[PDB]
Amino acid sequence: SGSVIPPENFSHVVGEIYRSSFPRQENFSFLHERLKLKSILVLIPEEYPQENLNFLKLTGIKLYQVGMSGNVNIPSHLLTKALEIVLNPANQPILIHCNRGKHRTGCLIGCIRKLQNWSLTMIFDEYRRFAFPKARALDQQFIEMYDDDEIKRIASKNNWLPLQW
Repeated sequence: SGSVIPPENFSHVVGEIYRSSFPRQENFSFLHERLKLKSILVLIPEEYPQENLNFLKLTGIKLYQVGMSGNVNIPSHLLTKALEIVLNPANQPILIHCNRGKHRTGCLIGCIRKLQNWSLTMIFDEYRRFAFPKARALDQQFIEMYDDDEIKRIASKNNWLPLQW
């Protein structure tokens, strides 16, 4: 029958953190009835579409928004702000998405893997699997350069680490 339809490029990340492309109406029942989301973090600065907003009104799912340029640069302070949102267990289950779930989403998640102390080899390889065919050197460069001292200091204080599978 194939009535369940996750958004393109959807996947679990860790714990109750998810990633995907921009959800469409036919994805709503999966996000709500199966993932049972509490929040969504959108990574593009544009206005959330009305149909998606209506979905949020109907379900009670809260929207967070950290608008990263869709040019390019992703400043460190936007990554830290996004991490504080998604790592807060009070915001989960949470879905992270941008337009296609490849670049801006991939950059943020790579920073999550860095907090999990993954090797850069496997972080970039996971990024490229989701980003194919448009893997960007810059997204990986941002991951490699991101100074995670602050968010780790914030995270340890709350006892969010280690992230739980």
